[PDB]
Amino acid sequence: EMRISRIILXFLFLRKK
Repeated sequence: EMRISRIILXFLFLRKK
């Protein structure tokens, strides 16, 4: 598990939203 392959989502939609 990585949060640098999820923050990378966790900053994606996290951007979008």
